[PDB]
Parts: sequence; C-alpha cells; structure tokens
Amino acid sequence: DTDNIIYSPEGRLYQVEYASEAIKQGTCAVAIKSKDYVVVSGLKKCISKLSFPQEKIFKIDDYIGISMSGITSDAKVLTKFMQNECLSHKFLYNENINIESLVRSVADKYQKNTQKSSKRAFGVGLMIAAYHNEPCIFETRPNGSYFEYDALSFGARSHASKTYLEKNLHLFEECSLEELILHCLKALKNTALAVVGKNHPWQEISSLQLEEYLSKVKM
Amino acid sequence: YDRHLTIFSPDGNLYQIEYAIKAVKNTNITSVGVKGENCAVIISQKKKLLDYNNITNIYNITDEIGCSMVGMPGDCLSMVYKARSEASEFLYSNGYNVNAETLCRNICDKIQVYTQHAYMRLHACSGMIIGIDENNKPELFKFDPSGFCAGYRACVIGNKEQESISVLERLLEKRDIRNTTILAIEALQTIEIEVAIVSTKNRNFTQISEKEIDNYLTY
Amino acid sequence: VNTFSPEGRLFQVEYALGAIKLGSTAVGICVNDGVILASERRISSTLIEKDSVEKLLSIDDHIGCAMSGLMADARTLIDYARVECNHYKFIYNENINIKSCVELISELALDSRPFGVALLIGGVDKNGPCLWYTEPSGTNTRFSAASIGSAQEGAELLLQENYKKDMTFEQAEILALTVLRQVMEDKLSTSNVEICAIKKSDQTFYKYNTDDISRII
Amino acid sequence: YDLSVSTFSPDGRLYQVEYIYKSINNNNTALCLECKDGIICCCINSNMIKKNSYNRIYHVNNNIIITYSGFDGDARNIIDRARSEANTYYYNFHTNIPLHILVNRISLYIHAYTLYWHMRPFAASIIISSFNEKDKGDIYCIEPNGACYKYSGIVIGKNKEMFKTEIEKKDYKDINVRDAIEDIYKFILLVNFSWICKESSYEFQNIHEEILTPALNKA
Amino acid sequence: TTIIGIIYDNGVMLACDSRTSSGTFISNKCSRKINRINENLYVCRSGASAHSQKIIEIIKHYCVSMKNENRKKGRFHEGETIYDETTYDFLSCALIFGGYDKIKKQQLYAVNLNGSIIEKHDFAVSGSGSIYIQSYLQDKYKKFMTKKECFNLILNCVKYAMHNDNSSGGLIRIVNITKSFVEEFTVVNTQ
Amino acid sequence: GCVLGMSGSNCVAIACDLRLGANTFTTVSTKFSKIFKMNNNVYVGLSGLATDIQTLYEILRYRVNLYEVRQDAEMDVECFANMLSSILYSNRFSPYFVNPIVVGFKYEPYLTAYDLIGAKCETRDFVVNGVTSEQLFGMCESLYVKDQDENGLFETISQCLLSALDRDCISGWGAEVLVLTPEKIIKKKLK
Amino acid sequence: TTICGLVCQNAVILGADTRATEGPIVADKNCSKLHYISKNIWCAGAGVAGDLEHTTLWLQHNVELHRLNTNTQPRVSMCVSRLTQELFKYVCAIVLGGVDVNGPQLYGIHPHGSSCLLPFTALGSGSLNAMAVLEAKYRDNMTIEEGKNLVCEAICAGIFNDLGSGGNVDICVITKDSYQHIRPYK
Amino acid sequence: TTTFSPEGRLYQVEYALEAINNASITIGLITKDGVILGADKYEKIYKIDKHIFCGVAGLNADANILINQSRLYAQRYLYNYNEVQPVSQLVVQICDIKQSYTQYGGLRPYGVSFLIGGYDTKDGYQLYHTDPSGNYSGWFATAIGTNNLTASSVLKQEWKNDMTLEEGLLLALKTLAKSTDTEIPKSEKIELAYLTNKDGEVYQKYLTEKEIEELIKLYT
Amino acid sequence: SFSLTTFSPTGKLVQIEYALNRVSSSSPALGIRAKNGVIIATEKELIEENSIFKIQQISEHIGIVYAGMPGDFRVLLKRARKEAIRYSLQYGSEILVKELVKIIASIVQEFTQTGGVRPFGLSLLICGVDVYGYHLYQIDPSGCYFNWMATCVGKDYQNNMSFLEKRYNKDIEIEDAIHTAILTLKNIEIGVAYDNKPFKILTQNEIKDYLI
Ligand SMILES: */C(=C\S(C)(=O)=O)[C@H](Cc1c[nH]c2ccccc12)NC(=O)[C@H](CC(C)C)NC(=O)[C@H](Cc1c[nH]c2ccccc12)NC(=O)CN1CCOCC1
Repeated sequence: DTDNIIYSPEGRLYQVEYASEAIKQGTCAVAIKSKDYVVVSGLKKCISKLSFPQEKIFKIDDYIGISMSGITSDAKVLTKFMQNECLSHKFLYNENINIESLVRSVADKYQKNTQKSSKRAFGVGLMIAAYHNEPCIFETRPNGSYFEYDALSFGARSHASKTYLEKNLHLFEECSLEELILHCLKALKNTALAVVGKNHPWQEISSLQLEEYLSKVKM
Repeated sequence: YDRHLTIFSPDGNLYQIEYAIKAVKNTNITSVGVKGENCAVIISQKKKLLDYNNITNIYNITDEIGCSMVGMPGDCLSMVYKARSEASEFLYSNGYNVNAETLCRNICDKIQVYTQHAYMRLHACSGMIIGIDENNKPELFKFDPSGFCAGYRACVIGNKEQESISVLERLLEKRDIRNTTILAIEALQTIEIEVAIVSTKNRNFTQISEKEIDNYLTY
Repeated sequence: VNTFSPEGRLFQVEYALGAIKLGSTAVGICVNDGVILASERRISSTLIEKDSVEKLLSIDDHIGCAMSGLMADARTLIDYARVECNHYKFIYNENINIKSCVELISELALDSRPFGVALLIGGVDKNGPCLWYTEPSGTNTRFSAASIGSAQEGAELLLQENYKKDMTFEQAEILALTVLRQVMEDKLSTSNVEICAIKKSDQTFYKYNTDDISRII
Repeated sequence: YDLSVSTFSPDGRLYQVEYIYKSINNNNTALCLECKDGIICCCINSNMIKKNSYNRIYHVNNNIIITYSGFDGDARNIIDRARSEANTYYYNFHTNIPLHILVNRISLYIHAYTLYWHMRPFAASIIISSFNEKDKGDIYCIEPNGACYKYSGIVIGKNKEMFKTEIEKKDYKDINVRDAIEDIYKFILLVNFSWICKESSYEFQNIHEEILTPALNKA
Repeated sequence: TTIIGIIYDNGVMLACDSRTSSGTFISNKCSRKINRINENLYVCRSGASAHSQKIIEIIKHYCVSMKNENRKKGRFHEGETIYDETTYDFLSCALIFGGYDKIKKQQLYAVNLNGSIIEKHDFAVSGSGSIYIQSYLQDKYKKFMTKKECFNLILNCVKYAMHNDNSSGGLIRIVNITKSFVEEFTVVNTQ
Repeated sequence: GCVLGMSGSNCVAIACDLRLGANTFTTVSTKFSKIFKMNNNVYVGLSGLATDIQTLYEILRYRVNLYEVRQDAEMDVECFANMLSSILYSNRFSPYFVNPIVVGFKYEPYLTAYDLIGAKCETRDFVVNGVTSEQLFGMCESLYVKDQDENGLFETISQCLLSALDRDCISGWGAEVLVLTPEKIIKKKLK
Repeated sequence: TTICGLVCQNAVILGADTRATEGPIVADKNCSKLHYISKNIWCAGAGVAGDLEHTTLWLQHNVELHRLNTNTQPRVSMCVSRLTQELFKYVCAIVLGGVDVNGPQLYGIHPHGSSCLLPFTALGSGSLNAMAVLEAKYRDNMTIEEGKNLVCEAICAGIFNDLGSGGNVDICVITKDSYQHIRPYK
Repeated sequence: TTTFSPEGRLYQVEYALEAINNASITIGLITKDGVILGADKYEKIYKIDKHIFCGVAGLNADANILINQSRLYAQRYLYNYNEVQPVSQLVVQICDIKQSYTQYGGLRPYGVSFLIGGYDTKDGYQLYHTDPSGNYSGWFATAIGTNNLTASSVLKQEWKNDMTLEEGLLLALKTLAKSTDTEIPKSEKIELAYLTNKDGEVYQKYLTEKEIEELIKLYT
Repeated sequence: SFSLTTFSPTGKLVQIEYALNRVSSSSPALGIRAKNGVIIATEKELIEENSIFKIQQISEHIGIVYAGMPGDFRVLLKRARKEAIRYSLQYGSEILVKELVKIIASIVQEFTQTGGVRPFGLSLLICGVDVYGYHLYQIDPSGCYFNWMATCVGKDYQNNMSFLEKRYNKDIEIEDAIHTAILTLKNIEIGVAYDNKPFKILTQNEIKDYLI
C-alpha cells in the first residue's frame, strides 16, 4: 500500500486522510457570520518566552482574507497562489475577484495535488472568509471538497468551539459587530482577531483596542 | 516480482498477458464472426431500466469496416476510437480506405506497445474485424491482447472460444446472406442477439435490420 | 519522500530535524540597538587555517545569518538567498526587508531532499533590528532572542534568564557572550567565537575584530 | 496485485478499479429519474455549520445535466472537463453538443487514468442527461473505468439498490408529468431536485422551492 | 472562376464550370470544381487550386471523423463552421456549402476569404464570373421554383458568366441536391 | 573555381586551377587545392566558395570514413555521389555555392557532377564544374576522343586547362592534374 | 523540359525529353525524367532537377516501403496524395502514369501541389508546344502503337520548338502487368 | 545505478565486472612495430580508426555500442580538429560514457571491459584497458578475460620492453595457448592482429599464421 | 527511467536469459547457406494461414524469420524495413545485409539496456544478398548477431541443430539443399535468395514439387 496513488480494499485513500491527522495539531480558529459582516479569530501559538507568535490570519484581497490551519509551508504557498490569482483576475478584467470562483480555483489546486501521486496532499485547510457582495465563509478540506459555512471552527481543541456553535445562532445577535465579536471570543474561549464586511473590507483589530476588547468577555 | 508487472517468467513465459486474456475470457460476452461466401456476418449476444437498444459489441470504424469488440469496455471504446483514428489518418495520408488487415496493423501494434512498455497496462479487449478488401474477397481478422493480426475464415471470441471451434466446424462443412447468416444466428443457438454484415450494400458495413432478426431465427 | 505518517506529521521533514543537533551553537540576540550574533569558533581542528571558517555569513550588506546543521546545505541556501535578496534591489535601492528575505528562503525551504539546516537571519531594515529563525521545516519565526545548534537545547534558558529589550548593543554583547561562553569547553577567546553585529544606526554587518572580543574578555 | 490501477490480477480482475465501486457504494445517493415528459435528476447530500446549500447537480449547458456520487473533488473536476468539452465543441462546430458524444468523451476521460501506473483513477460515477421533445430523454450513467450506459433512470450512490425497487416502478415513474417528485419524497423513506421537461422549456433548472413545497406538504 | 447555387422548391442546386486556367493559359480544362465532402452535402470551391484542394481533403476527413463518431450524418452548418475556423488560419479560398440535413432540409452557406455568411432564402455566387451574374440572377429570383424550372436559371446564369469572363470555363457540372435521396447530375455544355 | 574530369579507356583524370583569389580577384593564394581523395578509387573536386569547400570535404571525410569503418567495403562511387547529392540538398544556404565533381573507378570509370542543390549528372564522360566551365565544355567537347592512353588523355585534359585558364581572370596558376589507374596514381604540376 | 504522356487502350504511355540545362549552357547531354516509382506506376517530373531527384526519391521509397508493408499494389492515387501533400508543405511539376484496379490513371501535379487526372498531359517549357500537336491528334482508346508514335511526335515538336528543350527522347508503356521501358526512343 | 555499499563499494559494477571476468580471454602486447592484440575467438577485435584498434571483453553485444560510439567520437574529433584522435583522448571519451552510466541514470551499466591500442604519433604506440567502473590504465601487456592473472603472470614472469613482432607474437601465444592448450587455439578459434602503422594484417588462415601454428615446432 | 533488467550477483542478466528461454520455447525455423544461394524455412481450420508466414521481405534481397513473439517480430520487422529504406535514402544503393543486421542488433540492444522496457522475445534469421555474397545472420535477443552457414531457432532444436551440415558435404547446389532443409525440418514455409538477387516464397504446390 503506502501511496495516495492507490485505494485501500476498504475503498479509502489513506494519504489524504492523514492530512487531518496533520491539521489536528494546528491551533483552533473560529468564524462567525453576521448578515452583513464576517468575523474571524485565530490563536497564535507561542514557541518560546521570547518568540513572537505567528499570525494565522492573512489578507488576500480587499474584502477577502483567510485563516489557514495546517502545516505552514503549504499554507503560504496557497496564499501566494490565491493572491497571484486574484491579482491576475483584476489585471485581466478591471474587476474584483468572485469569492466563489476563487474558492473553486484553490480547491481545484488541492485536488490537483491530492490526485497526482508525486505531489503530496496539502496538510492544511483554508477557512476563507469574505464576500463580493454578501458575506460568506468557505472551508477547504485537504482535498477537492469545499463547503460554504455559517460558522466554522477548526484545528486543535476546536471541539469546544464546535459544540458551542450550537448554543448560538450564527446571527442570533448579528446586528451589532460587538455582539458578533463577543460571540467570536466566547466561541474561541498574542491571540488574533479580524473583521470584514459592508463598508470596511478586511481588517485586523489586533490593536491594543483589541486588548481592551478582550476584557469584555469577562467585563 | 515478475507477476506484478509486464515482465518475463523464470520459465521465460509472460504473465500479465495471460491475465488480460482472462479478462476477456471471463467477460462472458461470446461472439461469433463467420465469413460468408462473398459476404460476412458478425454476431454477438446483446448482454432492468438498462437499454438493450443502446447495447452492442459490434461497431463500425469506416463504412467498409466493422469490428466487434469484447473485453474491458472502456478499453473497447478506446480501441474503437483508435481504430477510427487510424483509418482516418490512412485515408488522409493516402486516399485509399484501409484493407482490414491494414487496420489490423494499427490495432495490433497499438495494442502491442503496451506489452513491452511496463507502465501502461496490457490491453484488456479483443474482437473481430470485417471489411471488403481491395481484393474483392471479404476479409475477416481478429486480434488478441497479445499482438495478433490473426486471420480466419471463421472465428469466435469471449467466454467461449476454441470450445466452439469444433462446434463451428459443423457449419464449416456447410459453409448468400440466407445461407451464411443462418450459420451465425445458429452459431449463437449452437452454443436479442445482434447480427452484422458487410454485404448489405456489398461494400458498406451495416448491422442487419431489426425486423429481419426473427425470420432467420425462425427458419 | 512526502509519505504522510499515520501520526499525521510529515515523515521526511521530521526525520530531518536531527541534522541541526549536529550543529555547533550560535546565539543571535536582537536588541534595541542592533542584532548581536555569536557562534562557536572552537569547532576548528588544530591544523585548519586558524579562524578561517565562518558559520556566520552575510546574505546582503545589512543581513547576517548564522547557520545550523550541515555546512553544505547551508552554503546552498545562503547562495540562493544572496542571489535573490540581491535581485530584489535590482534598480530600486531598498534592500529586502528581513522578514521577506527570510520569507523567500523559507518558502523555497518548503519544497530532492529537505534541507538539513536551520538559519538565524538578522538585520536592520524597519526602524528596529530583526531576528528570524528558519526551521528546516520551512516554518519561519521572529524571535526577540534565540539560539541554534544542539547547545541551544539548554542554553536557551539562559536567554530567558537575562533578555531585557533595553540594552546597549554592547550590553547585549556581554549577554550573548555570557550565554555562549557557558556552553563552550574552552575558556572563551576569539578562537572560541565568531561574533558579528548589525547596529541600529550603522545597520552595517560587521564581524568583530579578534582584538575586540579579546578586549571585552 | 491489488496495489496497481494497471496490473491485472491473476484472475484478470482489477481490484484497484474495483475499489472505486466501494467508494461510490458508500457515498451519497444521487437518483436521476426520467418522466415521459422530461427528466429529473436529484440528490440527497448528507454532509452551526451551513446546511442551506451544497448542490451536487450541475450542467454543461443550459440543457444538459450532470449529477454524481463519490469523492466530491474528482467529480467537480470532471464537471470542469465537461464544461470545457461542451464549449470546445461549441467553438469548433457552432452548435450545442449532442449528449451522446459528450458522454463518450467523459467515458474516455475517466478511462484514461486507469491505464497509468502513477495516476489515480477518479472515484466518482456520473449521471449525465438531456431531454427535448425531439431529443428524447436519456440518462447515461458512467461507472469509472468506462462503460457508460444509457438508462431509463438509474439511482446511484450509497443506497441505490434499495431505491431501485421504487425506480423499478418505472411505469409509474414514466406516468408522471410533474408529480414524480411528490412520489419520490415518500419513495426515499440538502436535497437537490431539478428540471428538464417541456415546462422547463427543456432548459435545465433548479426546481422552485415553492414547487418543492407541494412535494413535502403532500405527506 | 464561377460557382453558383440556387435552392429550388426544396433542395439546393449548385453549379460550376471547369477550366482551371493556369497563368492566363488553360491547363486542366474539364476538371471538377464542385466536390463531394459527403453525399449529404457538396462543396463548390474556387480560388487557388492547391490551397483549395488541400483544404478540401482536410475538411473531408474531419467530416468523416464526425460522421462515424456520431452515427448521424454531420449537419452541413458544422461543415461550414469547421471550414470557417480552418481557413481562418496565408491560406486562401472561396467556397459554397450546399446539402441536405434533417435539421434544416436545405441551406446554402458561403465562405468568404475568411468569414462565412448564409443565404437561406437566397442564392450564393462567387468567383471572377460571379460579378456578372449577381445582378442578372438576383432579378430572375423567386422562391417557388422547382428543379425543372430552376435548372434553367442555373444553366443560363452559368452560360452568361462564362460568356464574358475569360477565366470562366467550358464544360459545367451541376448538382440537384434533392430534399430526398440521391441527387445526381451529369456534365453538360452550351455557349 | 575550376575543375575537370576526363575519362579514359583504363583511366580517369581530374584537374584544377590552384588559385583561391578573393574579392576583385586579387590572388590571395596560389597553392589552394580543391581536389581531394576520399578513397583510393574515389575523388572529389570542389569549387565555388572555398569556405563551403573545406566544410563540405570535411563532412565527407567524416561520413565516408565513418561508413567505411562501420561497413568494411570501401565505398562505391554511386554511394558517395548519391549521398553527396543528399548532403547538399538539406539546405541551399549551407553552400552559398559549391560545385562538387566526383570521379573514380567502380573497374568501370565513374564521373558525376553535382549542382549546388544536389542536382546531379551521372555522365559517362567528361564534366566540368567551375567558374570557367563554359570554356571547359567548349574545348573538351571537340578535343575529346573516346578512349586514350593516360598520357595522351593527359595532354588532352591539359589542353583544356591551358586553353581555359588563359581566357578567365579567375583561373589559377598551375594544374593539379591527376591521371589514375586502379593500381596507380599520377599527380603532376603543369605551368 | 517537354514531358508528354498519354493513355491508350489499356496502358498509360509516358515519354519525355533527355537534356538537362543550366539556363545558358547545357549542363548535360542526357538525364532521367522518367523515374520508376513502381513496376506499374512511374513519374515524369519537370522543373528544378534537384527538387525532382529529392521528392522522387522520397516518393519512391514511401511507395515501395508502403507496398512492403501492405498486400495491395500501391495503387496510383496514393502516390498523388503523398506528392501533392509534400509540395503543399512548401518547385517541381510532375506527370505520373500508373495502372491499377481502376483505369490506366495519369495525373499532372503543379508546383503549388495542385492535382488533376488527365487524358493526356505535358509540362515544362515544351508544354505549350506539346499541347498544340498532342490535342490535335488525340483520340480516346488509341491502339497502344498509336501512343507509341504519337507521344514521340509531340515530344519531338516540343523539342525542336524550344530553346530550352532538345536532345534524345525516351518513352515507356506502363501496362498494369508491366512497365516496358526503352532508354532511347530516338 | 545502485547506491554505495555499507562497507563502501558498488554492487552493480561488481556484478558487471563479475560478468567480464567470465568472458573468453583477450590479451595485449607492445613492441617496436606496434601493439599486437590476441583473442580467444566472431572477429572479437575491431578497428576504431586506422591508427587505433580495440580488442574487447565482456558482454560483447553491449560492446557493439561502445565500438559504434568510439568510432563516432574519433570521426567527430577529426571533424573538429583536422587531426586523427590520440588514443588517450579516445579512452577518455569512452570512460566518460561509462562513468556517465554508472552514476546518474537508472540504466544498468555496460557489461564491457575492453582493450584499446593505437599510434598517436605524439606518444608513440599506446595500450589501455577499460572497466565498467570507468577506470582506465595504460599498459605494456594485458590478459583480460578468464584467467586474467593466470595468463598475465606468465608474461609478467617472462616479458621485456622490446621484441620483434615475429618473436613477440609467439610470446603472446605461450600464455594464450598453453592456458587453453598447447596447440588448441591454432587448432581452433583464434584471432591475433596488429598495427604496423595501420591494420591488423595477420589472419588465422593467413600463411603468416602458420608461424603461429609453427610456434610448437619451436616450442617442442 | 529504470532498466528493468539489472545484473545478477553471478554477473548474468537474468531477464535476457528468460527471453532466450522463450525463444527456445517457441517455434522452429531453418536457414541454410548454399554456395550459390540461401534458403530459409520454418514449421508454420478457419484460419486462412496464407496471410501468415514467419518469412518476410525486408528488401528485394533480404528476408527473415523470428522464433519468439509474433508481435515482437512485427515491430522489429517494421523498424528494420524502415532502416533499409532510411539507408537507401541516405545513400544510392541497397543496404548490405551485414549493415542491416548491425542496425537491428543495436535496436535490440537498446531495449535490453534502456529503461522501462521488456527485452525482445525472439531470435532472427536474415538471409540476404550483397556484392560480397549470399548471406545468413542470426540475431540473438542479447544483441549478439552472428554469422552462420546454417541455423535453427525453435523448439526441440538441440537434436535438430545438427542435421543441417550435410548439404555442405556435396549438396551446395540449391536444388539439393532443398532436401537438406525440409528433411532436416521433418505446415511449412520457404523463402530462397537464389542466383538472382530477388527471392520468393515457394508455393505449397512447389512444396509438393519437392515432396516427391
Ligand atoms: C527542366 C528545365 S525547364 C526550364 O523546362 O523547367 C529541367 C528538368 C531536369 C533537368 N535534369 C533532370 C533530372 C531528373 C529530373 C528532371 C530533370 N530542369 C532544368 O533545366 C533546371 C533549370 C531550372 C532553373 C528550371 N536546371 C538546373 O537546375 C541546373 C542543373 C545542373 C546544374 N549543374 C549540373 C551538373 C550536372 C547535371 C545537372 C546540372 N542547376 C541549377 O539550376 C542550380 N540550382 C540553382 C537553384 O536550385 C538548385 C540548383
């Protein structure tokens, strides 16, 4: 056995299944969708007392931003690809990239890696969070599958966040962004958080104003 | 190991070739192709919500030429598309339609190259080929997953093979469209069905009419 | 190569970790006034031309990069990094921001065989010195203070013992000389170290003259 | 032996091909029905995270339809192959593709990967269909490793065999004009019903949700 | 030189004169400018003989590839469009597509030097001798004509085009693409 | 360029000018020697541009030695000559000009003369490529007798040279005349 | 270069000139413009000699090799497709006469590659001068002896009447069963 | 193809070497006139050029390729420098090929070990031997094939820098014949040849070969 | 790629040895070389066998027989013929039989060495004519082409390899050599390059011409 170029007698591919056994080591990240806004928090793991923790969040385009949670190198490669692709898009058509066209494209890249034997499947799964008009959250399993979402949490002990998601409607209190973000920080619980929707595009409130916002879960 | 790949035995005899022939010989779609005096018949059993109206083994690859095929079906549609490609390239290059054996050089060689070259699997399909030759004599050839331009006054393919050679011999002692087609439809009965002659228009290759299926079967 | 382990870690690249443990140690410390960069120079055989072999290098004029693990794979990554982080400045004067030089080297380091080396690239580009360790795994990270080599296993604690942001680069030099002299067998001399620095002002990469390190000790 | 897509078994079976039948056997059902006044492919995907949308059915033109089962990624990619095929044919021949030739094209596409030792075969069976007054409805199901076949309606996916008792009432299934749906909703005891009928103007269409209500409210 | 075609009451009626004048000296007189790309559809051609003949063989085998890959005979519109896209890619010929199709029982496409227009309720004329007959024939035109009646229009318009155009040939060939089965016609000559 | 090849009863003779002048026919060199020996029974005399001459005789040196070693038989002249024609034809541009002459027993004498494209004349008798060729065919057409002794054939070919060289400005000094018999070879310089 | 060939009552009969020319001076007393592509099919090219020796070589071997590769006698039209396709890829006319399952076919092939089947044909400088006498006396289904004398007549006229054409003639009767060459018709 | 041994050796090349030691013996000698090279064989001695000839051992069917390549190299060098190739360079060429195959490739290495000898003027008469390994050394005398040491060591115990061809060839034959048998080689298959300046003029049916067949009258 | 054959510890290539075993396991053919000609023969029900002969015309001169895998014979014969043609285009004359035997031997060589391919499964006989003389070369799967005054290739030829010599005794004339061939070989095929260069297969009627 031992290559993704062949199926198991069960009918399963093991190699691609191992990608989730990669992703579980990664730190949890969570996302919430207000009707006109999307908020995506991460969790920046700190390797040492003197390390500054890495940022899970990125910013592929004006209103598009992402939060990969798997092995970092594949993640950065997907970012460089998705960015080069959005820019190719605008450069061709004097127009912002369709979000779903992008998701469909990156997912095409995953499958192109997870089908061919010589290229290993990615050990990462993006959680895209954006809109070309109305707010969206896509997830890409380390394969050609991708799903739209209302709310998504993934990585390490994301299990707490998952079971917690049921406790709130994704938009049980959509109307205020502060309600939204407080749902985000509850759902997840330096650590990162980022905001995108309506007038302001993608944004990363990692400011000390965020540090002020942190006490609000306990305020 | 030698069996896992298209290579010689310690005894000097190839393996995987025999296995592909088991693919054909366990395909269980028997087909009798007998030449007729100044004509030639090619018959096969056509074997839910499935359509018998769709199903066939017989297929034309030019007006003058038709090749029943048996084996792994995808390989069959592929070897047919290859056959049509072949006649089109020969006609395009030379302005003559291929003699049936000339189409068997392409069929048998393309089917051969798989045998040496270890990668791409050996061909899993086989079948007759019929067509009026430049010589007015009708020409009936065959091929094997192991390369073979063969050559016959009569032939059988599928789950039944040389089992029905001795059976065919009895018709061979009695071997016009009446006289020849009955040999074929009987040869299915001897060991609905679909019959195909080149001699409708004496050069054009067409499967015999549906209304006229029964009259031989009932005569 | 890239046959994912059932455990979920990549096999190969996780086998390749140990190569840095073969590394002789080096301690880079970003500081408010620069980046200090020390390493073992006692690696030397008695008869190799004395102190004629540098662990610490210079990717660009204002970048300096101590290396772990195999000397060869490091020589390659430094070669391509010199090429690229120079090629960045092809007509416009600005040299590549350290974070992005290092981002190049890592983004290549991802994808033969995985490199057996880790780097400790430092430099001043933004108003403030940068200190970037590159793991062989392609993971890229900005320490304030950090060490490489197998001696970094326990020597790292020593940084935690002393690292305050607020130091004259000279104070930082004392500090890194502390932590690195501790792990050496020989009493430290200029033959035991190959220290280099990039100032917050001078921003120029400069290996210390032996007279200097002989003076501080 | 079972370790290759290409190497034959000692008994000529291709176990590696054979496993794709397991994959598809476990994966989500995707019935496609045919009325005597149209065609209605449907899906029952079984994948707070979004529940609102995850369409399996997609078209290659506003008239032809696709549906699948199996790995999502591979099939989505084959849908891309079919779009590019229909559009290539439209660039060459200034007309929309006959369904038949497209079906054989995808037969060849899916078939190709089986032959290559490194290459991994697709894991998704594919329904492809069309209906016009003149172009009578036909439902070609494509099992991987070729052998696409025309059908009067085939259920595919995980539970298809237990649905075939319902589809086998294909007299009653052909009896319908627009109420075959309402029969199906009880019959099956996320979902994606559609349209290719005279009322559809023969162009493919997602079935209207307020047309979906009569079905669900029917019982 | 001349190539023409008028649809009778049902089917197409194509015509041409052969001469194949070569360098303002006749070389291969009584050739066959009209063609059998297939029984269902015939393709008049004029321009350079070499480029035309090669293109003719090429579209022929595409027509047969399409012919058997899908057992239905290829629509002649598709023969037109493939000749369109083909000659688009320099190569040079002008030509006329007539034929029978169950989709559209009688049409008459006309490909220019590069791009192709149709004339469903009209006639297609081309070549050096065309220009004489565009005006003459577009007068005599009426859509009701049967083959017995339009055979005359074809015949004569050829005769006038041939009268006063030096390139235009002697013996002429015509095909009566009948809506039904076989449509054959025999070489004939007047002056 | 000036080359000759007379044939004889039991002999063949080949000859040339020995000047390789440059532009405006200044004599940059007088010892240039176009004749070469590909084999004891095979010779080639090149002419036209001299660069293309050395390159061409060089390539023959290659491929003929290669064939003789690869196949034990010394190459027959028909092979060397047809192959030669094959060689030039691959590209006109390679020789801006060159006019090879091939000569030798095969023991029937074999005299052939290629054109620069590889057009070739397998003559039974004399042939004379060269810048002064017209004077050559002119003298040799009438001076020639069917079969002669090597010396009378020698004075003969020498009279064609002595005649032609004094009419052309580009004709050389000397004469690398080369009568030969299967068992012997007699080169001479004539002034 | 005249080259004239004409169909008789069962066999093509080709005939051609034998004198190469450099343009001013003649560069040969003789040449072979009746190459033998196969026993029952020959070509008679006119134009640059170089291109002619080339494509006739490549043709002869494409046809002889293909004949080895298949049962059928290389029926005459395949040579026409190969040649015309080669010239179409890109200066040498040809006239080829062979006999086969069809009639004694004869073809003429223009420098741009155009093909035509012909009752009788000529090419080259003498073509005009050959079209004059050839057409005047031609009749379908001549006795082959009539081919024997006529084709030599039209050749001799297309010889004497051009500066560019001259020398001895050669003629051959390509019967399907056999070619029957003669080196000097004169 | 295969990687180095854990002890530090190569499997494949050791295998092909194992193959070439099983080949029928070829031998080499230098004298004033030119190299003379013996054989146990069907020519089993081929000319590279006029001045160069090689005498092969090993899976000769694969040697056929190195003869063809060799000839392409020599003619190419003549093509490039208007000078026939010095032997040493030709050996460098072939061994450059052999090393090209043992290292990178995935192809099996050539099964051939062959002698080559010839007269570049610059360096007098030359003699060399080759290995699948790609190691070549000059020589005055050699005896590759079966009984390599057994046929060498006779010359090694009985040899000198200069002899006549007429006396030297017999001294090739003392090894070459007594090893198989005292008379057998000239009773059976055999092929000595030399370069006086060019070709290997001696032929086994040639009357000169009778002297070889007459060595015994001298031998006994 | 990967040469699927590789060396033995014992130094042999085992794979090519396998193909040798297949040829040994496959069908007989003879070659005999008369002083003034060469004859090659072989031991070759619905099947119209008339289309099928191991004999094949490479030129007007050269003819061949394989023993092993018929499709392998087909492709080798194809490349071979294309080489006789490639040569006759490269030069003005017919190929020497020895040269064609050498080129076939190289083509056979490569697959035995070049990556990813199974070595050819068959032996070859190659009777021919040249200005040198009437020829007969057998080609081994290894690339070991070899001259023969006579030869055999197919099953049970160990005992059968030693009947062929007798024609050289005093039967060097073709008509007497015929008996040596058929009686040694005791369906069937025979191709003979005679005093004339062209060769041609003897019909079964002419096979009965010598059957009496
Ligand atoms: C017909 C003349 S024409 C004006 O009617 O078309 C002949 C046809 C011909 C001549 N020889 C053969 C042999 C086989 C088949 C056909 C043959 N062709 C010619 O007369 C050429 C005139 C061209 C411009 C139409 N003549 C030539 O090409 C010259 C032949 C030649 C020159 N030196 C020779 C020595 C020995 C034998 C022949 C020759 N050569 C050239 O024109 C040089 N060209 C320059 C450009 O093209 C390639 C070489």
